[PDB]
Amino acid sequence: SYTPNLTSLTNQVNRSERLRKWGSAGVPPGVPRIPRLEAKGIAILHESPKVILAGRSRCNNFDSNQYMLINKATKRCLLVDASDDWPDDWAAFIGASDLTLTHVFLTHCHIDNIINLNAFLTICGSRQKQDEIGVMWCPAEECWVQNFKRSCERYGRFEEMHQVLPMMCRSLYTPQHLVDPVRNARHLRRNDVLLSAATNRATSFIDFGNGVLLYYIFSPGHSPGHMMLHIPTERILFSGDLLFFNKVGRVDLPWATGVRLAESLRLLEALPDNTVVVPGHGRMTTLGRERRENKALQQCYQRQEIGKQEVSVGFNEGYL
Amino acid sequence: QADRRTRHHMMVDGQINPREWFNWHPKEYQPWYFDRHKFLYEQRQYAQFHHLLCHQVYLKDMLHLMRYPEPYTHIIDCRTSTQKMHRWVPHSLWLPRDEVEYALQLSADEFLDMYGFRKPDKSDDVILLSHNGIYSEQAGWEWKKQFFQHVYNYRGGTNELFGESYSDMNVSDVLSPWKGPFPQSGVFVDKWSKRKVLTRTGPFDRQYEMQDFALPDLELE
Amino acid sequence: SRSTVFGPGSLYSFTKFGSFNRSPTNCTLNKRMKDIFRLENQKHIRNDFDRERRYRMCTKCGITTVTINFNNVPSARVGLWGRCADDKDYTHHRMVDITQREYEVLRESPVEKRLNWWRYER
Amino acid sequence: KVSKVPTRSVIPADALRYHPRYSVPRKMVLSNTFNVVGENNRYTSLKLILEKLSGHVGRRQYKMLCNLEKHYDKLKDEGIDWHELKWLSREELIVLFDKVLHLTRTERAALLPAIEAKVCGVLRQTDSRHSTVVCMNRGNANHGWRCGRNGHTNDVYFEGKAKANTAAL
Amino acid sequence: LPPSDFPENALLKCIEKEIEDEALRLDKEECPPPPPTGWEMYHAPGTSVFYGRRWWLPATASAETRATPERHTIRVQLTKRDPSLDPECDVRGEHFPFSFFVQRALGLYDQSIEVRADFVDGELLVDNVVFHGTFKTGEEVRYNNIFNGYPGPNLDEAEEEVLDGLQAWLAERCVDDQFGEFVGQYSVWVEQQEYEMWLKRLRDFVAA
Amino acid sequence: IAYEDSFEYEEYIPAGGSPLAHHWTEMTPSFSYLEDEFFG
Amino acid sequence: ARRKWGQKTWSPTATNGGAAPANGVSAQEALQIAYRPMPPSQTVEYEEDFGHNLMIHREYISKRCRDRVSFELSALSYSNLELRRGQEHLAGIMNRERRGVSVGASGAPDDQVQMQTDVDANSREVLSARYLFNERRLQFCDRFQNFFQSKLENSANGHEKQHLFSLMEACAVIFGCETEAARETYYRMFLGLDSETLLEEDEALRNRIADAKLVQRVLENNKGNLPEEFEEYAPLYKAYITHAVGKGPVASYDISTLGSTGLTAERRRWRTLMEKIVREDYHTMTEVEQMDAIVLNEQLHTVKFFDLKIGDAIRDILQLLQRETGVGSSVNRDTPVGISPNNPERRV
Ligand SMILES: [Zn+2]
Ligand SMILES: [Zn+2]
Ligand SMILES: [Zn+2]
Ligand SMILES: [Zn+2]
Repeated sequence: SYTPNLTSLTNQVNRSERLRKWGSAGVPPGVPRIPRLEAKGIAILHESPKVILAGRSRCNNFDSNQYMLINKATKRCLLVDASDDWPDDWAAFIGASDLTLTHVFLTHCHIDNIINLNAFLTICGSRQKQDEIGVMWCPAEECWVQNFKRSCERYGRFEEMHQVLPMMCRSLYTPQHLVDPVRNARHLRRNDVLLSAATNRATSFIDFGNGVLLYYIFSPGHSPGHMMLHIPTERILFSGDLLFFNKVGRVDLPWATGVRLAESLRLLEALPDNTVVVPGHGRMTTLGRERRENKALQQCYQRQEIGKQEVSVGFNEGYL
Repeated sequence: QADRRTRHHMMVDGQINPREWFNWHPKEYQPWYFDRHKFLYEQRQYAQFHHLLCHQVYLKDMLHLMRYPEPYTHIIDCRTSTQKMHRWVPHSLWLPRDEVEYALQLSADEFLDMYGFRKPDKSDDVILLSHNGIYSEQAGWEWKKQFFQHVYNYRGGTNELFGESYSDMNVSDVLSPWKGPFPQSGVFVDKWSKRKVLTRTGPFDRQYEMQDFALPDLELE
Repeated sequence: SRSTVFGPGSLYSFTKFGSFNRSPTNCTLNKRMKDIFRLENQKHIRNDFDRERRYRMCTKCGITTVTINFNNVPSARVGLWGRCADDKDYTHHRMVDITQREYEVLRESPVEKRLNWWRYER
Repeated sequence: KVSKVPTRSVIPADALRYHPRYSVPRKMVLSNTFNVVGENNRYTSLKLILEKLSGHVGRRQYKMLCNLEKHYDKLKDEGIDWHELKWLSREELIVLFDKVLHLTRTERAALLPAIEAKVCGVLRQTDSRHSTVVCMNRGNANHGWRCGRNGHTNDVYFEGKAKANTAAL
Repeated sequence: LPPSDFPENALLKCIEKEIEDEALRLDKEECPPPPPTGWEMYHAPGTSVFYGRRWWLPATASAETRATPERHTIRVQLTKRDPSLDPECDVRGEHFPFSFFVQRALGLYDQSIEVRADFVDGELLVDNVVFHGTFKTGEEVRYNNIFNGYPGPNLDEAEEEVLDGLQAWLAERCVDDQFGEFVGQYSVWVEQQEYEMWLKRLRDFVAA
Repeated sequence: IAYEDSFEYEEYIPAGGSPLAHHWTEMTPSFSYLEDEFFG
Repeated sequence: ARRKWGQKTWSPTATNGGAAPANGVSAQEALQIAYRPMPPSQTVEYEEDFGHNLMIHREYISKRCRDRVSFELSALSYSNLELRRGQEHLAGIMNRERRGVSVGASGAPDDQVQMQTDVDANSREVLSARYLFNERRLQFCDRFQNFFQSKLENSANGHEKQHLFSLMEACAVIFGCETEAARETYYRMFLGLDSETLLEEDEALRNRIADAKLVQRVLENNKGNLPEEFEEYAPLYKAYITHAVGKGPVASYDISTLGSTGLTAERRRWRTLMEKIVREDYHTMTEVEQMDAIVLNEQLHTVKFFDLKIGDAIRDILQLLQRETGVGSSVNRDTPVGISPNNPERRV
């Protein structure tokens, strides 16, 4: 959780809470790795003349999902929110599909999204050995990168603790190392892009190839930097943690504001209803069904209509 | 009197907005034991000075040193207010508390010139008194700041010797209820953190603990 | 968090994001690109005459600075990205005042010529 | 197609309340001690109203100076209830306040808003098993000062339980 | 505006900007909105109250010999709102309160029937019927209090014969939903003309 | 000017309602009365 | 113009990358973002020309804030004392940022060392307070120990001991580094032996020597008997001379400059010895170097236990507040309560 200082140790309410939550143990059980039993295979969710969406549901005990976009022309694949307890099915799928992994998109840097990121990059680069995989992320998530170890402390992920994150290594946006004159696997990662919060419909896109454009949208509230993917030609909205089936993201975590989440839900009203929204957790829905049957959006627009200047919406129990 | 409302802007969260911004979080602070009955420097906020506390001489030791004094066991009065002293403790010398940090900086000749009695040697026993033992405790800390090996404190000196009911009149500085404190007036931090520090869960007479971080308990539900 | 309250790395620590390049290793530019980005050649201060201008010169790294309206806003953050002689801080300058006329004849010269003009001339 | 979000023109302020799941909260049924109205069960609505009238009030937590909890024991020793306190007339309250209770003029002033509104002493159901929620609606004389709403009809002491059965008590 | 002599250049240049874009906009009308027939609109240039006035003659049966002419007067006070409670308090809803005097045949609060109505969300909400002066009951009942006079009960609680007789008395007087729309239109024009005078008067005060 | 040809639709600013006060376009400091002294 | 709640006026696009072009911004477009229309009565503008390139700096601090804004957020220096101190306060904040990123994250993998720590909750004893080294640094550590065990086992604190352990452990961290920018941060963590602070001490030493020649010039010319190393006394002598002749109201009492000539000579002798072990030149040592090696090993042994003794002090307070309340219990006493144990009339 947090650092045990003098005030937290001399508090009886802390021991009372640790007795009430966890019984006689007092220590929270972590979020473990999914074993090789009760693990499902990779499903091909969508097939189109342009792209192919292949995904796997409940790949963590955080109950997150793992998706990959495949360009049919250029044979280039793109993982979004790379968090799978077994990134060996995905590397075998890429190698048996004759695909090239060039980038990994990250919506936000919570632990349910970047827990197995070094495993993804290492196994896919090792298969590429028989240009490295880049990472696309927003720099505000820097504040959630530094607490990757602490989040690995509380959720019992001890083997992923002592791992330098690839977003922390020196990119082209950073100063370079002045090495002794007498190496480049970790010293410089030239394939790295930093997304900007000024997202527009004109130039805020990634050229995926074959005329397919992936517009990233800056939508905070669950994170200081939270980037959705929008494919208007395929009507596909990778929302990440902003919007789910009949629910929205949490605000009861640090660096999460309810009015930022309300503005992020309000910047979504110009998309058509047949846009399939694809969340980071749970089952996928459409944006029209979320306009009709989601109570968080109903409360947001009702507070906006009755005259609330600072409309604050958000969940306190749900997905991280 | 008459239950003045205080001009601090602390407030409990409402029933409409969600709980957000968990990089600061107030919770109720309840320690294990009560400390209000104890001596003032034996309480919770002075625990780090616990090894700095002078050894206690008691009433029977003080009566035995009244009857049978020693040449180098110096009894020293640390009371400051001359209007509140009415009797003389026997074999005592007047060294008021608010001068002690200067008084031990003098030489022996300057001590004799500025106080009329000789400066005690660093191996001599020094015994301090006050009304309640509070000015004598601070004076004992100032005497132990210099390298004085044997410094003792009679807690409740004058009030148990002469049976008086006095006090050293320690203020324990608490802001007046018109004085608005720091975190309300200031742009030192962002607005979310300013709103989340100024909130509290319950009445504002008890103590609270500020959490610098929090993670959601995913294993409950 | 409580670890990021007092700087470095605090909220209003404006130098925690990065440093400037401060190197001739890229963007070799000409005299016209320096002239178009002069402070003194801008429109909004060309017709401004009541604010006070100060022209100073470093004797260690040999830079020429001009500061306007420092008497009304004396910010100590001004010039924090200066990066004196060999990656040193801007506390190492020891600036000396120069006039308006000898700022123009020294603005075009390189830093070694400025240091030679200071040491062996005037 | 862009579907509009279904809202309303006139909405009650109760619908502005917060739930962490944005859903209807659980209403757990009360414990088995409240199944029969007895002398142990009669004065639990009187105890919580006097507890709230002495505690802290508001978002700024204004402490009520007059402690009305000291008069709880002498009220239940006389056998009078909170529902029976609303049935007393004006002349029966001056006898009760001055002779028996010895209520001072400021303690009488902090209790009178609870008697002026005729608050229904019905324990509402809540998400927990132990309920400290009393219905604060104003009662009517046709339904025994029980406010006649949500099933509080003239003998209902607790929400979800049976009637008073005044032949026993 | 030299900055040595004038330290308020951030405000005087901003208010000179706000003079032009309030005049260079084409959404505003130069002419006042046209009132319904008979109504004459007065407005003092300094205040925020504008007055309406018309004469009227009712429908009088043949048994009576003479129809007395009436005096209809409209009094509108502009709505005030506090921005210090924003963004904490909610957005206050825009409504247009006005007063409708009726005097039979000389001031506003002597022998006059006063009815207060609220134009909110495209409809009139009649609130109170205030009397001023000595009237006949059934005896004489005098309402000589002009500030704290008895305004009558609110019409949500009033008796049904009082309601339908009043609306028949109000629809005959041509006071209805289309008349309240003009009061919503004329008060917007009055507040717009006061705002450009407020910007003009503020530039003379700050620059002096 | 229609909505799809607007500057607000170039970004993700909605068509009508409460202004997004924490959007980066609304956090951008405007001084239009001094614009003629700088960019003229 | 004036805005209404809920009503917005739509405006056309410029069709140049949106409001912020993600592809890039040219020099003439960024020139207008550079000289943005700030109000010039509350704006300071500044540019510096450094040979090839020049840097522009513009700050605007508003008028509705200067009574409530922090002194750190709005670093206004209304005096030359605030200018020199406010720059030096912002010196160390920036310098720790640009140095600290070289050894933590965004550092080279040979420049990142971690410590393992474990403190017993009952006995309050530190168990396994070691460093986390790699295979290259451990070969340096056993090259250190096998030489010194071959020299100190024949003559002379036991058999199982590590000779000059806190000196070689501080030198093994510096040895395994590959960046000189990450090397100087470890020299700063190890008693501040970095070249930034040693050139700072060398600058103040030559300034005191240049002031020592000035006081020597004044006292010889006035009279026409001195201490040995006058450069330590010269800041105190010159502070009186300016106070005596009338230019200056304060004479100095600060004796921190005394002993600094021998202190800074020891610091550069400590630094030269630290470089001598990293290049594996410890097979011969002068007797002056051997006295410095014993002193620096105990000085480096106590700086790595600063944080562990802080947590040791908090663990003292933890076991203190768990003690039994009251004056005690009669079961666990050797002394009666109302008297001293050394009282002659002890046993009644
Ligand atoms: Zn998340
Ligand atoms: Zn998630
Ligand atoms: Zn310089
Ligand atoms: Zn009820």
